[PDB]
Amino acid sequence: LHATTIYAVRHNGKAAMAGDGQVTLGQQVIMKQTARKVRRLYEGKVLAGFAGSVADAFTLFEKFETKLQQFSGNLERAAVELAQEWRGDKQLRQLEAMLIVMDKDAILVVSGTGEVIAPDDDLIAIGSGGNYALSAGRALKRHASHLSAEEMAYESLKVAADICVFTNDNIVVETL
Amino acid sequence: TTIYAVRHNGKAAMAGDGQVTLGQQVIMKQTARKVRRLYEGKVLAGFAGSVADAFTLFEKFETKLQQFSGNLERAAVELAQEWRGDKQLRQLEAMLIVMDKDAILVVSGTGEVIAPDDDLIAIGSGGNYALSAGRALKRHASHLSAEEMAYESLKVAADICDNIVVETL
Amino acid sequence: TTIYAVRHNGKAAMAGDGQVTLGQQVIMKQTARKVRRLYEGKVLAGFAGSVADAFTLFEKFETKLQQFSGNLERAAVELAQEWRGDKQLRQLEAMLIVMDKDAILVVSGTGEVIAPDDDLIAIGSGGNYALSAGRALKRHASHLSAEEMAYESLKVAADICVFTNDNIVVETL
Repeated sequence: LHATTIYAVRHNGKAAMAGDGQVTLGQQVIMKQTARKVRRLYEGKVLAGFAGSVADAFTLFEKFETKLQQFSGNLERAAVELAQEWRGDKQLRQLEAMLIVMDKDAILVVSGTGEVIAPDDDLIAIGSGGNYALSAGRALKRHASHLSAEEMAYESLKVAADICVFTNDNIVVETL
Repeated sequence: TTIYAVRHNGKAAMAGDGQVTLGQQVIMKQTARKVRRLYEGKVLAGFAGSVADAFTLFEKFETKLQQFSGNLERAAVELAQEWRGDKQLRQLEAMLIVMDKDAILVVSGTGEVIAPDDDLIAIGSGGNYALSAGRALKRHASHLSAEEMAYESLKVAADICDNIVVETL
Repeated sequence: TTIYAVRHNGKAAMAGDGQVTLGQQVIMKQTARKVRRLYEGKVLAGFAGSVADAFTLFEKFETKLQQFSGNLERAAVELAQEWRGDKQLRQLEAMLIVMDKDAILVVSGTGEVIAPDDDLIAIGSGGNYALSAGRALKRHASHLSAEEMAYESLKVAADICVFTNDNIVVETL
């Protein structure tokens, strides 16, 4: 199962999170080409991304939004509380997929092992072509800083689309 | 077996290979295999796997529809959660189509809920062939009805991979 | 790649995608051309195999077309026996679709020359996807030309098959 590719980056006082739309089951059959797995939370102030199952993304998004309300949009505090509740859930603890959360000032990666990580260079990618978009993003962040955060999000996913068969160019960028 | 569903021009239809069954009315009725009406006849569901697992998933999805007041997406997500969490059901590779007057969704044991791009999906052995025929008809033969698209798509899939029953919602 | 040939209303067309992955899932070519016109644009040829072996088969079939001066059936038969005969081309299991004004033929390295049933034939991974869309268009959208049918049939296959892209080249007769 491949449920789209998501790339997040904070750059030049702005924040963007983009994703393609290809959903592929197995190794050969495409089921959707215009999916949108990027979800806005907390009155449009928080962008969250999960390239896993819809059943798991629904439980995690509902619990992260719940924790965001408890701590009044505190991204860091709500992420570490969701992480231990993630690890506490014995159905969600088996999940190897990671969860990206970000507001205006921070990007965080949340794991089922309870780990909360701020990624190096303020960018991270998930999904089938995530490691490809992550590589393009590190290059653009270091050698093409003239691009905006939104341009970096689209261009890195565009590179992943031209290389990965499980990633298309139906890219939608969400900006805070 | 193959199952095809499509929403087109305010009408919904789901088709599959046919059979003659006796129901509560004890009168011969030509139905579609592994295709059942649920939620007081307001939704149509189809499963490509076993007939026993089909009715197992049909009963679970109807209770979910009753829990969440007929919200197709909410009940589909909850069914996918209970699907991936069941011992015997999560091993199944066959997918389930759920469909009402407003949307079509495909639920899988992996925990996924997919809304097809153009209100059009097919499952089963010749599913991708009927999907290819349906996508061509949806774009170039939009004059056909939802029931006609269902019958014609399954006919093309049979010619490559006659007793076709189409259920109109 | 995925090649799709269609004869419709006295017109002939052949379409092919251009994605090349070389056995992995990494795309290194997106605009490959595996559908060429031979015999001064009188016949169309499509190879589903490698880009280099396609050039060898296109040239050999081009020569056989000259030596028989346009007889597709004889040129394809003599190509199949020369294909099966040569040491380095005999093991290629990818098929070659050749097509002139009147007929479609499928040449194989086994020495076999197949005359397909209907005027619709496809080869490659997403061949059955384009064939499914082709029979749908040929039955409910016959107003489309053979060129439009070839492109639209491959477009449907590109959106469903992972290893078939939408960079489609279409050649007509």
